[PDB]
Amino acid sequence: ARVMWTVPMAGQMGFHHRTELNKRLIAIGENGKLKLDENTEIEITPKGGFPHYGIVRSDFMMIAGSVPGAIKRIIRVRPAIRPPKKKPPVQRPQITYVSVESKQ
Amino acid sequence: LRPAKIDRYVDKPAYTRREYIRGAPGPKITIFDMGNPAGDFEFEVSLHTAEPVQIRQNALEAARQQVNRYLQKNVGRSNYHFKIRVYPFQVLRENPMATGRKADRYGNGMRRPFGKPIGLAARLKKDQKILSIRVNRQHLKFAIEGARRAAMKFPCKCYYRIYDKEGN
RNA sequence: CUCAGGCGGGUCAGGAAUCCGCCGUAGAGUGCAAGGGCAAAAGCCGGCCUGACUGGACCCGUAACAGAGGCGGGUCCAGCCCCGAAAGGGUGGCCUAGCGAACCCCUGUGCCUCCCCGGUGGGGGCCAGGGAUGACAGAAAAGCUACCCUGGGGAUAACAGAGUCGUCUCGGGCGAGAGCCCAUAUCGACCCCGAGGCUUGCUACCUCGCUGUCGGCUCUUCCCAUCCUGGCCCUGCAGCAGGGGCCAAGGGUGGGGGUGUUCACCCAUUAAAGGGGAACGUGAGCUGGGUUUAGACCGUCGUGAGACAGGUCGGAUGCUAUCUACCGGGGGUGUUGGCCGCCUGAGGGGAAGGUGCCCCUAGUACGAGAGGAACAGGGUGCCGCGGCCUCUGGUCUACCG
RNA sequence: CACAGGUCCCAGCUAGCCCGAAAGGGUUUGUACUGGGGCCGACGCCUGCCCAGUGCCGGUAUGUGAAGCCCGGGUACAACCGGGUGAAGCACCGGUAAACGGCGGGGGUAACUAUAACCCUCUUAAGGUAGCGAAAUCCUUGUCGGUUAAAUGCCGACCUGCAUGAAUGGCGUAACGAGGUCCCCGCUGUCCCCGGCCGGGGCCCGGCGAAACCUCUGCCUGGCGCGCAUGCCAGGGACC
RNA sequence: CCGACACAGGUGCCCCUGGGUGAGAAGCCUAAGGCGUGUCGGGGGAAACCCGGCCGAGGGAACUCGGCAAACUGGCCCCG
RNA sequence: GGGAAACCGACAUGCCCGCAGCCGGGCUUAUGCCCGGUGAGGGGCGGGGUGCGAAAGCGCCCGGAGUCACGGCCGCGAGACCCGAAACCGGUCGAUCUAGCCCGGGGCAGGGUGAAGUCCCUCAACCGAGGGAUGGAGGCCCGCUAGGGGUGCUGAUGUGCAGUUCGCUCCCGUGACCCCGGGCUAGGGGUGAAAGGCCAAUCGAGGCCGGAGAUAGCUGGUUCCCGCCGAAUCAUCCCGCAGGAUGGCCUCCCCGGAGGUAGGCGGUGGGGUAGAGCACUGAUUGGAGGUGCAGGGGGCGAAAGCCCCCGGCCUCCUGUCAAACUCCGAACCCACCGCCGCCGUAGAUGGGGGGAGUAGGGUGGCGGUGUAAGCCGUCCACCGAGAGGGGAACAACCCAGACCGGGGUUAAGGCCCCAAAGUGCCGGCUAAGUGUUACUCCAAAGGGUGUCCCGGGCCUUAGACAGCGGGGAGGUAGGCUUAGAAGCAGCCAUCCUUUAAAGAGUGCGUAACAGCUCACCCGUCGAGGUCCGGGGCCCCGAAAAUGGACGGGGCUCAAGC
RNA sequence: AUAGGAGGGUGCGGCCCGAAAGGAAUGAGCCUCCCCGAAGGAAACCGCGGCGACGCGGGAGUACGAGGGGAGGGGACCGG
RNA sequence: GCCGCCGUAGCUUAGCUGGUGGAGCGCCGGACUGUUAAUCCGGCGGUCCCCGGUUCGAAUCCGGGCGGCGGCGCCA
Repeated sequence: ARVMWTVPMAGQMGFHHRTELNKRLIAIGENGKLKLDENTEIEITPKGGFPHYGIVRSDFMMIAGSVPGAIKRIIRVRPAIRPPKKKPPVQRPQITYVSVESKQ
Repeated sequence: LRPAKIDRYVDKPAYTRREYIRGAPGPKITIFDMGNPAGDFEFEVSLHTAEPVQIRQNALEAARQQVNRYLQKNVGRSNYHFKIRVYPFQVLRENPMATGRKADRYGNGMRRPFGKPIGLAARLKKDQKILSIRVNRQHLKFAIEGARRAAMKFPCKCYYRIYDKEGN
């Protein structure tokens, strides 16, 4: 003669804290838009910016796959506590080509 | 034959007197004495009942058989004399009921709950001789083993055990 | 006056009835159940006789004690007989079943009475006997109702629960016997003892001023006696594959075809496609097919109305949350005078992970061959789970054509 | 359900049937091609058999059968008692099932294993015929086949039908149906598996403003107890 | 008017030939004519949820008692 | 007064007890007491009246108290403490709803198909054949025309917009169609394409009014207080068991008046249940010895034969045990007496009168049935209708029977904390957190070289208790059975010789000579040893569903047993 | 605004008042001395037992004790 | 599990107060017939289902038992 807490109901979704493991660091550089060397990037930023973000000009990181949050939100990065071991990390992964088209 | 849950008690009364009542059941036991006459031995082992019970006609035949079978095979019927003294007399009663379900009862409370005869039973009190086997001292070890085997099929238990009479 | 039955002699094929003797405390008989009574009798035989008589009581039973009608009986005394020599007995059958009212009618005898009075007819009445109510302390008496209606009842069924546990499930002991020899690898009769509450039944405790039925759907928790998975033991364990047993609920345990179906039957997959409880979980959530309304048909039954857990089509699913429960969100207090920002981590939660396949091992160990593992190191797939929209899909009542 | 069609039945009109307390009345400004009552329910093919039982109808010597009257008896009269006479009615006879209804059982037997075309027997009037049938048949998911990968279905068939059958209509049927059930093609958010959108509510504000119902209340779990508890008892959680 | 209510109900006729449309007293739009009292407003781009309704890849009833709901076809002309 | 009636017609007292009181004696200080007369009232006889009756014997009555009045209790009839329903019936009022019937009117877009009927051409002597037109029928189709209906959504609503609605979808839509106005038929009647439908928010017989305050054994309710006593839920009868009446029982008033006998002892009686058993009635189990006999098998059968033989019928010492058996038979219940006790003259015991209440439950005992729980008897503390204290709580287990207030001490039960009171004492058990739960709370057969402790045997240098070194004979392969059975499928015999010792063999091993090995034995190490059998206690057996719990915590030389 | 439930009874704290109908200034709550005193009833300390827990005798039926009486001080509420 | 009713010659059926026992059918031996069928004489077996009991005797009347026939197995 009670209600359990495990039964589906409405309430908050999102605006929840999440730690997602093991995202590969594609790249580090600074700028963006032009770089004078042609390997390890040639430099980024789509023209027209991005939808819902200002100009990127300062130090940057490009990380693999999904990042938890909204556009314009502060994210913090945590080193991995342990990474895969059946899949080795290999330093400086080879970056064949980078997008230059807008998200729109 | 329903499990024995009424043959284990003596607080249930008497309804023995087969002549008196209309409807009486047959036996299952026919054989009660076996081997040589009991005058050719000296020593007497009994199994003694320590608990009051009613012992079913079915249990009597079963118990005797498993025992007598063992004695016969190993010793031969050229030696030992084995008797189970009791005859069951106590008539046993049943309320009619079986599966039939739904709108049907089966049943029924009264409307004659009074027995049709299931069987017969023998009333065993305290210090009775359920089994008496006669043997020599060569043939001791066989008679004790046989009695152990009896005791399980006894409705309650023994607590006076396998008893050396000695033969007085 | 003494018997059933048995013995010896007799007749007969035997045997009967019949015959003689001996034994013989009751087994005979006494109408008839049963029980009780009884042997110079109540039985047996014979004679006589008709008291199963009239009148009027006491007492008991009926109906203990303890009110109670009808009926029965014992027991007196009076009258009239009977028998017996007499004493003495006879109020029917040795006792205990064979029982019948008010009112009515008929019978029989003697007697009273019928409205001013007598007589006659025909009446009423007192008494007794006989004639029925066996549903038997006596109404004069057929069914249906799902078209129902009412007064009520959980004093009482259906449903669910409780109790119980024949049945049901499971488990234990003993071990007859089979398994190639070998009870116990495995299989296991007879019989015996327990546990559970999961089937059925019993119960009537709760409920009839309604705790809404099943099945399904959807959603969630729990139990292990565990189907897989993990870790193990035995083997009639060569391998691969089984059989049988232990630990173990963390997780998993599906999709379809028929049926209203819980169950069950089948198909193809799968590691495996385990079982049971929660108002036979789940209707102030849905669904409403089935059960058990009111329409109708067929079969059977019934004179008929009308019936059926027989078959069958159709047949409504109400409510705006006061309280509390939880999911989420505010406003403030208490933390000892207040406050802006950053942390700790008592505790609480969890499956964030589950599981399979493939390659290497290896065509190797083992095997006659067929066949065919493992440790270990990789790659992937699905199921569950959480984030994310760039890719690629969806949409996009911005917009444009 | 009506229904067109079919059939049975009744009545010579001063009728039959039916209404009415009565007078009187309906049908009927009607007259057998009428008009009254039932059954069945278009067409097509058909509609076996039974009058034992029930029912209806016609008739009835005989028995029987009331009141009345008659005679006998009784009574000074009367009640009363007895007999004849005794109509419909009953017993009795015949007809009559498109009236209500019924329409059975065992055994034995055929080149060979099967069955029994075959032959016995008896109730109670007759003994299920043309048909149709596992059905708008229990057992039962019969069996076989179609159909589905897979179908307790449907359909076709067999048919021994627990418990079919001919106007209490049988069978079959073109056309027709907001009828019951099954299959196929297209199609498709019913589903795998849900998303986004749109408009009205929801939600807030302003104005307006009820009801159902009301012992009380911050519990949860077990035990107990009318055996299905927030309140008893023991723990635990617990600021509004 | 009647339904207690100024009730989405439902009660007769006549205008049934307005224009466009198109078979049409049909729909939509629109004219004469009438109204904005089918009488409470405003806000949140409005989240969950509920009603009406729009669109869904691939697959094409696997759902469910059941293709229920919904979809599809679509007018007209010709062939057949 | 008796008797149905006819009709008849009685004690203002003959006899005896004795309550109260009076009278007398004795006695105590007194009240008071013990004993003798007298004794109204009262009690018991006799004789009487009458009825039945030959008679007798009863029935009823008999030696003067009632009537009227007032209050109240109680019964019955009435509405009958109050309320409460479905009816029934009588007289009335509706067809503005709705049904059908009739008169007289009206409504219905558009479209399709295409009959009969009629015509013509071409081709054929005719028979006909091919084509086209015209006409226009339908209980006809399509259709969201108006209008009528209402299938699905089991959708929307479901305290509505609405006491029967809405939208989509759907049926009909020239008709057996729809519609208006007038007019007809009325309640066991009408009307019904007939569903028990409809006849004005009311229909398996409308509404209104009256009968009517119907009546119900049935539900609900029934109101100030206090004091005293204080139940039965049983019996018989009953168209009766959900109710009545009448008893038991409860309670109230009155009367008479000396005993009454719940308890215990003895005496005198009653008795067949426990138990027990063969003694009957008499059921049944098993084998000897009689061979007393009725007969189903065999034999020398020369034939029911002379003679034995085998189911068996019944004696005997023996053999199982017997609701409805008994040679017997307790405890125990019960009748009467005496005694003691107790109780009474502040009146008991008994009698009369007024008032009720006729669902039970429940532990235990003894049962009967029933696997059981339950039912139904019986007695039973108790609950009902009785608190308080304790068992955790807990109708009925324990303690206890309760006027108020106070002081005190114990019962039941408990003394580790919660929570008053013991870290009590002696001894022993226990290693399971057994248990810490007489309760409503409490699981078994079987089983453990688990412990602790009682028994009487074997037996100890005539030292196997375990190890350890060596063992392990001959007939004989036992024979049969059978291929083989050679100790070792199985059956049966299971004997005899010789000695450390030797089983016609314990297990393995072959299916079966073999092989490994044992019981066994001298024996080294040089001891206190092996048995068997009772008991207490703890262990296994022992798996369950939202949270598990001895009340909880937690306890382990105890806070346990 | 950290804390438990038939909403209360019984008993006692805090806060609150109370002139009035009550007793009390001819002395309230309160303090102190003395005595009588129902039922009940110790200790210290002494001697002797009991394996111990603890018990007896004496102290001692004393101290104490419900309840009752007198006196005395302080100075305003006490019940409710 | 309930409540009725059977069994009778090898089969099927009459029958019974308790003193009995048949029919049709099959079968067997003769006989017509050429043989045979049909037909036609002659026959026989029955503890009248088992098993108790009462009686002087039970096929018959009661108890029980066994197999076979109908009717209820439900409103709940």
